[PDB]
Amino acid sequence: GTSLDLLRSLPRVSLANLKPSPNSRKRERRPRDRRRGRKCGRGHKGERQRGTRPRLGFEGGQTPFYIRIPKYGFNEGHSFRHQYQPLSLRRLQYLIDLGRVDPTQPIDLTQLVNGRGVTIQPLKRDYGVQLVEEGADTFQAKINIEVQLASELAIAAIEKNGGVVTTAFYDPRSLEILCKPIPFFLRGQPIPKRMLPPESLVPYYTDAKNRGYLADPAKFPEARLELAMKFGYVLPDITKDELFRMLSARKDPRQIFFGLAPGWVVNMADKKILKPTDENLLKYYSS
Amino acid sequence: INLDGHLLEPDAEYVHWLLTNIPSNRVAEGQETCPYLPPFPARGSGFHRFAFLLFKQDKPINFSEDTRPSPCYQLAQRTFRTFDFYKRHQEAMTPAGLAFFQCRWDDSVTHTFHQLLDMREPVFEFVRPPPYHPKQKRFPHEQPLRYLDRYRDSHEPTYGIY
Amino acid sequence: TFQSIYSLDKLYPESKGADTAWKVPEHAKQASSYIPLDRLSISYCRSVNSKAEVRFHLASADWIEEPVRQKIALTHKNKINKAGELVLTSESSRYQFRNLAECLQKIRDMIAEASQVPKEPSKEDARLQRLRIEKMNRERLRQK
Amino acid sequence: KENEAVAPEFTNRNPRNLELLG
Amino acid sequence: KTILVKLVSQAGTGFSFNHKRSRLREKLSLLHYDPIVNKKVLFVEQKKIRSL
Amino acid sequence: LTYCSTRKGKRKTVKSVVHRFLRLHSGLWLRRKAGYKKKLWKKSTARKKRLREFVFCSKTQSKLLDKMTTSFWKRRNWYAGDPYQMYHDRTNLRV
RNA sequence: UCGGAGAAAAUCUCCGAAUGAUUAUAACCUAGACUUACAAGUCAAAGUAAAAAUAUCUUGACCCAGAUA
Ligand SMILES: [Mg+2]
Ligand SMILES: [Mg+2]
Ligand SMILES: [Mg+2]
Ligand SMILES: [Mg+2]
Repeated sequence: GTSLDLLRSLPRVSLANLKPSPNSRKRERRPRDRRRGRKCGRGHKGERQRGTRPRLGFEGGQTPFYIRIPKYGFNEGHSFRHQYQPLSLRRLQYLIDLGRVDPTQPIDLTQLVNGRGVTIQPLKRDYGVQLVEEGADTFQAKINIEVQLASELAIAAIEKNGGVVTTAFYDPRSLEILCKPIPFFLRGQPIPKRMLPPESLVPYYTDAKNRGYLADPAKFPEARLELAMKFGYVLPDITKDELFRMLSARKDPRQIFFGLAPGWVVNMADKKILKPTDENLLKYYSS
Repeated sequence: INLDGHLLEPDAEYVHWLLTNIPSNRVAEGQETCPYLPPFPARGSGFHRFAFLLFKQDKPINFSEDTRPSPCYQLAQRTFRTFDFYKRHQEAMTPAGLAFFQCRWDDSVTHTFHQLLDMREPVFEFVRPPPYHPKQKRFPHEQPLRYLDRYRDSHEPTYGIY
Repeated sequence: TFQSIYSLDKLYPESKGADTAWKVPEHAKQASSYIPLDRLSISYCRSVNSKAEVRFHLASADWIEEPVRQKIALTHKNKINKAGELVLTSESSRYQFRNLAECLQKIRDMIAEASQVPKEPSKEDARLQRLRIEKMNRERLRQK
Repeated sequence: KENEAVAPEFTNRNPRNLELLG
Repeated sequence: KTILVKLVSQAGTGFSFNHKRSRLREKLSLLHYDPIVNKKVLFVEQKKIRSL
Repeated sequence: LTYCSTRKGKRKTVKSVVHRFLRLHSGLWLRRKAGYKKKLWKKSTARKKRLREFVFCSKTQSKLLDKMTTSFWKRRNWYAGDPYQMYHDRTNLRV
């Protein structure tokens, strides 16, 4: 460019020629000159001038504002409430379009996080992803996806195209392994089991209408049909579809990863998977 | 005349039918400048007022410029304004009689719009102005939680970048 | 494939088939007043809410039984176009999926209310009183 | 069709229109 | 002089509201709107809350 | 207020704010009305209705509460079925 | 501490309230405003619900303890 041609003429760049970007630094003012010296910006003698004014929120001796308001449980149990990151079909379509979420294979929270499509924070009480209806009208992809929460309209968009959506619960410990699997294989521990939902969440994940992972499989076809009629689309028979096996693939309710059983150890250095043989240890994991 | 009508033009009034040169009481002898159209008040447009007015005819005048092609089903042509018409013939026309009724919409109106008017019937609804709200503030001090609902457009959640 | 005591096969022994959930229900396009989607023509006009229009010819349509058709035409004449098609629309959401849903649902209600006789007249709303009172005056004057 | 032309806003002039509507 | 009483609905609901009576006047009873029942029902005095 | 803590070197939240006010992500704060549970027998019906409401805070009050709480209380929280889901953003605000 | 009257709104001149009895039992919800440092305090269309519209006349925060459901 023309800028580089200017460098050719100009003298060498060196440590003696450096300069910061203009206005990059403000100048700090010492209390030395008459303008900023003398009383030094503090005012005439007094409590605020000696530096001993009362604490923040003190109002000179009347009951402060933040003390005379009734105490109310807006934030009770905030640290215990569950948080589900929202994923919109617009974001899902956009990720697929640019190749960042491969639709050929099943989509699980690992793949979504692995494609920088969602950011999961188990420390801040993230327990998964909830599918968001936004973008349903323009959603034209056939995919198999597992999400901890889903909405009635969000499910309809996935299924109408012939995809599969199932809702699966991951416990706080399992989610952290799911989100960052490799920073776990490096520890050297065996893969833990996946714990069942708490009593409060059991109804949601055992219900077909929500596509629960613990729900009765025989009851799905009725649920799929009713949703199709309500939203005015024809339910597509996915058994005929060539990639039916991939669409129907589902991990065991006590399994975190698709091809890895609980209890195995992943020797990444040697590209091996140590597996136990003991009976009590195999009964513990297979339970 | 219907006074209030002419969907397109506000200051207008259709002529349902004009008999001219009516000699004496008898009316069958009048020149049928315009055939009879059935009332066609649009749905949800309120009470249209129709009036029957009679002028005293001094001398026989041919109203050729006022004659209409019979049958006239090109509603657009029925556009008419008395003042201009009366002014033309004010010398020989002086009103002497009145009779007016007001009518709402009815199923026959749908028949008129379709069968002979040969167009889709218009539907009108009474629309009020939106309620007044003072300009929204960043900090609605001392206002209840309902304040934020007053200024929202969509009743459904949005998720933006998520 | 790894299996555990909580695998779906063990939890639900009867439905052990691989394709049990992914089959399509046999029949079920006849019961529950199934609406044939093919017959209806659905158009989306983006009015912000995406308006949805479901238009079909009431009389020609055969999926609706003839007795219902006559009742629907009389009761809902205002929604019938000059072509004879029944035009119903909704503009209550930003999602066409939802918009179409009420359109389809409204059809179902029409059939039911036309299928089921509404014997109850209910209480007379003030609008009905105004209509009745003004109607009565017409007869008195019309007595000529 | 020239017949189909309709103004977006109606201008019902009948003085007793709104009163009769209530 | 007067007392604060608790009139309790006799419609079988637990709805109650507080009223004032004169220590001399007999025990109170009134017809009042019960939101749970959405009807007017008798409220009869059951307990005193304080002496006001 | 504790500006620099002995152990962690950070500011500290004033847990009297956390137990009285709700902060919407847009920047607003909700509170109750003082006295809404007191002497209800001698308060007028209109007065009681005003007391029951959730109310907003002024600009200076919000500025104070922002000083008294840490960043963790200002993050965006994705609660399933949240009853304040729609009140965390401002719409049609030109000002 | 607050309210009523005069000076006439700065300090002065006077009376009262920390309620009282009556009662139709006086709901929920929600535009726009008054007042106001904050806090507290006023008025209220529309809609719905009860009934067959009406409450008439003249005041103490937070915390913390209670009571019943
Ligand atoms: Mg310095
Ligand atoms: Mg996050
Ligand atoms: Mg205030
Ligand atoms: Mg009212």
